[PDB]
Amino acid sequence: VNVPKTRKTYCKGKTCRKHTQHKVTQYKAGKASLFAQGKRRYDRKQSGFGGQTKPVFHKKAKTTKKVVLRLECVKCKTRAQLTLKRCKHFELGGEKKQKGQALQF
Amino acid sequence: AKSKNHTAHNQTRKAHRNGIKKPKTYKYPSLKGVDPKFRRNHKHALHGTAKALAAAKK
Amino acid sequence: ARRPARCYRYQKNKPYPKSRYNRAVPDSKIRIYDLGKKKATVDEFPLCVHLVSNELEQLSSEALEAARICANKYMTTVSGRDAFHLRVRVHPFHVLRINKGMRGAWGKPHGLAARVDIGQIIFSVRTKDSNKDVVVEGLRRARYKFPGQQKIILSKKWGFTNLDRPEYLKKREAGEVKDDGAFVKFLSKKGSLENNIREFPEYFA
Amino acid sequence: GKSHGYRSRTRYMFQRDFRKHGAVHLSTYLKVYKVGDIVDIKANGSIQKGMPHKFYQGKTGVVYNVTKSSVGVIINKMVGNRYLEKRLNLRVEHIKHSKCRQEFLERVKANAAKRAEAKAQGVAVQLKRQPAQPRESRIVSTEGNVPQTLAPVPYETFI
RNA sequence: CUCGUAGCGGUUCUGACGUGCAAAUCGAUCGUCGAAUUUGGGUAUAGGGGCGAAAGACUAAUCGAACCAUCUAGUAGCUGGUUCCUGCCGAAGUUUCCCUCAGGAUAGCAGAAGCUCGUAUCAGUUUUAUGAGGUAAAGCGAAUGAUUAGAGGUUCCGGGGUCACCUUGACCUAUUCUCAAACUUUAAAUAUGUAAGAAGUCCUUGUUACUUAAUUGAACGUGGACAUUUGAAUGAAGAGCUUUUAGUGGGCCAUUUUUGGUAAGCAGAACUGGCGAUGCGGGAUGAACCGAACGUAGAGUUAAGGUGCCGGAAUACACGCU
RNA sequence: CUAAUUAAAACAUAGCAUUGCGAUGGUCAGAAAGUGAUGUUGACGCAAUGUGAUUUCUGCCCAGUGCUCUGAAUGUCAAAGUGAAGAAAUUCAACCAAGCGCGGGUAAACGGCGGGAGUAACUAUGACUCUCUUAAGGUAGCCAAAUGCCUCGUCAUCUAA
RNA sequence: ACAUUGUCAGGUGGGGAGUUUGGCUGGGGCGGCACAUCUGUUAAACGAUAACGCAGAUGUCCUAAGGGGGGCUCAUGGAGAACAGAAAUCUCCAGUAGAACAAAAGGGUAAAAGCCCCCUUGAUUUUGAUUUUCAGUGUGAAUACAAACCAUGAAAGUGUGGCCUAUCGAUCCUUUAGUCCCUCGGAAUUUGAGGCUAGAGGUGCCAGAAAAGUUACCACAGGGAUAACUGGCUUGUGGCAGUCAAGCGUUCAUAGCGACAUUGCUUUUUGAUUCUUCGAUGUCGGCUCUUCCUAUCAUACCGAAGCAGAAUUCGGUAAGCG
RNA sequence: GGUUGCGGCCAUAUCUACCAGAAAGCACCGUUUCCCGUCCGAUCAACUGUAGUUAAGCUGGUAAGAGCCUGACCGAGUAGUGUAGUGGGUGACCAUACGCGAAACUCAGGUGCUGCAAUCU
Ligand SMILES: [Mg+2]
Ligand SMILES: [Mg+2]
Ligand SMILES: [Mg+2]
Ligand SMILES: [Mg+2]
Ligand SMILES: [Mg+2]
Ligand SMILES: [Mg+2]
Ligand SMILES: [Mg+2]
Ligand SMILES: [Mg+2]
Ligand SMILES: [Mg+2]
Ligand SMILES: [Mg+2]
Ligand SMILES: [Mg+2]
Ligand SMILES: [Mg+2]
Ligand SMILES: [Mg+2]
Ligand SMILES: [Mg+2]
Ligand SMILES: [Mg+2]
Ligand SMILES: [Mg+2]
Ligand SMILES: [Mg+2]
Ligand SMILES: [Mg+2]
Ligand SMILES: [Mg+2]
Ligand SMILES: [Mg+2]
Ligand SMILES: [Mg+2]
Ligand SMILES: [Mg+2]
Ligand SMILES: [Mg+2]
Ligand SMILES: [Mg+2]
Ligand SMILES: [Mg+2]
Ligand SMILES: [Mg+2]
Ligand SMILES: [Mg+2]
Ligand SMILES: [Mg+2]
Ligand SMILES: [Mg+2]
Ligand SMILES: [Mg+2]
Ligand SMILES: [Mg+2]
Ligand SMILES: [Mg+2]
Ligand SMILES: [Mg+2]
Ligand SMILES: [Mg+2]
Ligand SMILES: [Mg+2]
Ligand SMILES: [Mg+2]
Ligand SMILES: [Mg+2]
Ligand SMILES: [Mg+2]
Ligand SMILES: [Mg+2]
Ligand SMILES: [Mg+2]
Ligand SMILES: [Mg+2]
Ligand SMILES: [Mg+2]
Ligand SMILES: [Mg+2]
Ligand SMILES: [Mg+2]
Ligand SMILES: [Mg+2]
Ligand SMILES: [Mg+2]
Ligand SMILES: [Mg+2]
Ligand SMILES: [Mg+2]
Ligand SMILES: [Mg+2]
Ligand SMILES: [Mg+2]
Ligand SMILES: [Mg+2]
Ligand SMILES: [Mg+2]
Ligand SMILES: [Mg+2]
Ligand SMILES: [Mg+2]
Ligand SMILES: [Mg+2]
Ligand SMILES: [Mg+2]
Ligand SMILES: [Mg+2]
Ligand SMILES: [Mg+2]
Ligand SMILES: [Zn+2]
Repeated sequence: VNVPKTRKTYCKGKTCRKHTQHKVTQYKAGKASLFAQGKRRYDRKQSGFGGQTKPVFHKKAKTTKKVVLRLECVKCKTRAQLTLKRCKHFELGGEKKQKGQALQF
Repeated sequence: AKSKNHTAHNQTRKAHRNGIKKPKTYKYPSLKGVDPKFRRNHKHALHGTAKALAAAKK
Repeated sequence: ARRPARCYRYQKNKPYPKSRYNRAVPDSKIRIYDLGKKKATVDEFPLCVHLVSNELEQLSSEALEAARICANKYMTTVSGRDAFHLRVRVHPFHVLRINKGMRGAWGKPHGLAARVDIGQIIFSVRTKDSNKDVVVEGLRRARYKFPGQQKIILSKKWGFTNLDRPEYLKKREAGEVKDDGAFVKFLSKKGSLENNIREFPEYFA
Repeated sequence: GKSHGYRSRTRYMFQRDFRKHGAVHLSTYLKVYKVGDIVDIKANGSIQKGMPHKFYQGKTGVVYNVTKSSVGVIINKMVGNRYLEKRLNLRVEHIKHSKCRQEFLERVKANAAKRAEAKAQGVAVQLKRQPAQPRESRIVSTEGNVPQTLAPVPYETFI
């Protein structure tokens, strides 16, 4: 899946409130950040005996994750989050479809 | 065990023991589902009708 | 080795022919449907004698071939192979299944059958009027190869046509009758007059 | 497994009515729908947007909402032991007027008209419709028409 | 080491007995009989422990985990049972979700309590008008796809036979026989949607920020016109509404149309009627068939079925057949 | 030895072999102990196993997994300790023991022990040979055996069968 | 001043402990997914409708294969061009779609929905309404609006992803975007944490537990809701019959036979129901002993022969007796 | 009545062959500086109705035309189907009773109608 890395979408930036240009990056999660409350509760609950308390999930079934485009307005730096479908490949760069050219390999 | 999966035998006897009702229409339906532009004007087209009715009677 | 003809005798399931979902149909064993002097003209054989089913059933492809052999063998040994035109007017298109404890029961194709209505013609023999009792006994022996009950109806048509013997005659001194390979073409009051002249020119005299 | 999609079992129903494929003729787009008009739902397969679900093909209902290209139609749907009000957003090329309601509304104009000369004279003009009443007396003549038929025919096979 | 007593074991009769003499005996026949023998007393090892020349054997008739008491009335979607009478009403074995499929929840079916009112609004029905359907049938010299047989049309489309020929293949044109659950121009019956008016129709013209080039349209109105033949038929047993709650959520049969299966008192569907939950008359007998559904009695008449005798009722009448 | 349905081919056995241990020890107890068994002991001992008298032999395999090794030392390496930034809670980085990974030894440790094709002056048989994968490709022996489905294999013997 | 000891941290640790090992199922096991889906059929012309029914497809692909505009006609056939033929390009005629539209199938489409070109990001923001599955919950998909903001085109218009019908996911936790908004409860500042609105990360057993085996030592609650033995139904198969007669039988269908067909019989063979039996109907063979059937091996009496005799073979009555 | 522009229903209008068209409109037709587009003024754009023509388009007629459309007591009250019986039949199926009722075929007839505007010996 090919997505352009520059987009003209609506901005909820309270100054644009219109279609502006957006620079587009793919969204990655970010680190778990200990001292989150559910992580501190995880630390106090695993201590002692009896072992694992919360479930440890195993039967994963998806070959894919939905890709989230993490946009940013070029004018007011107000960011957006768009979501696409499941895809085994996600290409953010260029390499557009040249039509009348000979195949190879 | 092996079980009878599905049948609609006896389902219309129960459907008629309490007598199927048509949905009991009313004068003045709800304006949910109307074109919101039309409903928006209809608030004013009936407000001013009441002003021209209430002032003309008094 | 084969299930008897009483097993699939009655029509209990729908017509199940050979197409893009069956794909594995075992072929029939009646593959000849016209017999005798099939290239005789219409006028040589004026007398159509029929085998007609009085019961709604299935004739099998084995049975239609076996009755064809028996009826052909009698008529040639009495009057010869150019004294009749035996036409089997029945084609076995219906495919029968077979299952081979009750699980995965859906079947694999077994044999070919031919659904015949009450009043449907099985066989038709056209011949001369002198050879009539030969043809009946040739068809009377062919009854034994068939389940159900079959009738020997002397038709009133002229041969293998759809018009009666005197109706075919008044069309014959008149010019609406002319030969083809196996059958006879007829004249109409319709179409272009030039094509009514190209073919059929003995008319308009 | 089993398939229960939106256009399931709609093979012949959404088909396009032999030798009448192609574009929608323009009288469909010139028809005028008002709220309260009673319309017959028949989906045109060549228009895939605004297309009713297969339950509503042939159903008849009342226009309640009017948008740019679509009417809002109310259909009564039997669900279990009662009917529920179904509100459908269908474009006007799946929709025609019910010709019965044109036949009704002229009879309303007729019964208004027939009661007018009931007010000139002769009250109770008997304007209600009646069923096919039994026939009256006849006297059937025989002049040129003497009664003749023969008997039942015998059995012939006529093949 | 050997034969063989006492002893100590326990092979076979698969003996007796098998409510015994006996919760392991009795009898015969057997193994072994001077040692890794047999045995008394003392002593040690204790239950998830001991002990085991090892069989999960033995550890007080208890052993793949002793016995006693407590926690403990442990838990049970499983089986049994659940105690007086009469009256009235009266089911379900189906929906959706659930580590759900012997169970729940949820909707449906049922009862009760009523409440607001008083024949409105309706209806497992018809008629009239108006749609929708692609099934049965029909069709294949109509398309797609099968399939039968001859006709007419001459080509390095490799027909060998000249180096224009009896012994050409297909192809095209007109015919012909036979067909289709996943083919079709057509197209039923049955079933199905809507309408058949006062919340209506008509006239006048009031409002609006919607809409129009334009009070034009749209929607809702004021005022006025029409009264029960007020806009088909038949019925209506009161209509409408609310709350709460039980059981059920194993089904089965028959007619018709069905899928699978050679077939089934088979496995699965659809519509209806039944049984379950139901007696009564008939089918000798039978959950389901036929007739008909039930307070206690009397009289009459019937149903389905019968009327030689059992057995109430004509060894009736009639025409034949065997 | 299965008391009370199995007395046996099962268990034991001598013989054989393997393994661990020189006492601050091996093997095992115990909640701990200034606590125990072996042990009133000391490798001709004690402990842990396997096979099971004698005759005659115990082939090939260390790739797997276990066991073992004064073996390799920036692959991984927890806690403590060290350092940087921050106001600090904290974040990061370096260092990083055992153990794992790496290398090796061990089969009387657990265990394993092959196909297709053509070839001898017979027709196929196949000493030898060509590949596929091995760590090794079942040696010595023995056998329709208490181990072989086919199988009541084939032959001989026993019998009239 | 090292072992030892106390505490903590990494390893080792079935020696010991506890727990887990889904469901549907013509019994369970096995295989498969009918477990969440789509198209056509099943499915019987509204809708709905089962089977481990049938034929296929789903967990993708796409910045264009999305949006708009303009121009053009596609499969294929015929005739024509040097190499060049059966297939290279070129030109005309015929071409209702016989092509193509990402992917199955069905439907739809001819100045287009297809082919070529130009411009673009509407595959956008915000809140409701609606349709299907349906409890009228959720999820997914979709339809019509409305407020914006854009694309596009001359414009009317069209666009809230793919021409339509499938292509997907709760609480808790983590993360990101938004406001720079609420709180940290003695009062503040700064980090830090918590909060609100919208997405992501995932439960495919797809409304979503965190889980390897075996039991012949097994045990308990039940279950004929369930496998075997029997009885009963059904009868593929097994056997036994019959009709027809192409042929065999030196000639000659039928003395005796008999193909291709066809119609039945048996429940003693073998297959299908899980109907009855799980608070147990004692499971094979044999021995012993009785009776019954006749589809007759012998014996009695017969008929036929391709019956000279002798011996056979076909058939009848017949189960009295072996 | 013809014709043109815009249409409605979308073959009674389509397709095949041959023949006619007065006026008018429409068309073919002439040219390429401009606007514009192409490999190429054939398409498209632009220009003058100027050089000419009904040859084509187009309209209409002809055709025992093909097709399409309408009707039929044409098939045919047929096939099918709803409902009923302790009807028939071993069954397959069938007959009757009260209803509903085709299609193919076959004959007959037809071959655009019409709206708004504008013009035409
Ligand atoms: Mg059930
Ligand atoms: Mg479907
Ligand atoms: Mg001794
Ligand atoms: Mg001794
Ligand atoms: Mg002794
Ligand atoms: Mg013993
Ligand atoms: Mg005994
Ligand atoms: Mg006693
Ligand atoms: Mg001795
Ligand atoms: Mg003693
Ligand atoms: Mg223990
Ligand atoms: Mg054991
Ligand atoms: Mg105890
Ligand atoms: Mg208890
Ligand atoms: Mg009652
Ligand atoms: Mg679900
Ligand atoms: Mg349940
Ligand atoms: Mg129970
Ligand atoms: Mg109730
Ligand atoms: Mg159809
Ligand atoms: Mg049919
Ligand atoms: Mg069907
Ligand atoms: Mg129907
Ligand atoms: Mg339930
Ligand atoms: Mg139950
Ligand atoms: Mg079937
Ligand atoms: Mg009862
Ligand atoms: Mg009766
Ligand atoms: Mg009774
Ligand atoms: Mg009886
Ligand atoms: Mg009787
Ligand atoms: Mg009394
Ligand atoms: Mg009497
Ligand atoms: Mg014993
Ligand atoms: Mg000691
Ligand atoms: Mg060895
Ligand atoms: Mg550390
Ligand atoms: Mg060897
Ligand atoms: Mg269908
Ligand atoms: Mg349907
Ligand atoms: Mg396919
Ligand atoms: Mg998928
Ligand atoms: Mg264009
Ligand atoms: Mg596609
Ligand atoms: Mg397709
Ligand atoms: Mg979904
Ligand atoms: Mg939770
Ligand atoms: Mg505080
Ligand atoms: Mg925060
Ligand atoms: Mg689920
Ligand atoms: Mg019991
Ligand atoms: Mg006999
Ligand atoms: Mg005898
Ligand atoms: Mg005899
Ligand atoms: Mg007897
Ligand atoms: Mg006897
Ligand atoms: Mg020019
Ligand atoms: Mg009845
Ligand atoms: Zn911005």
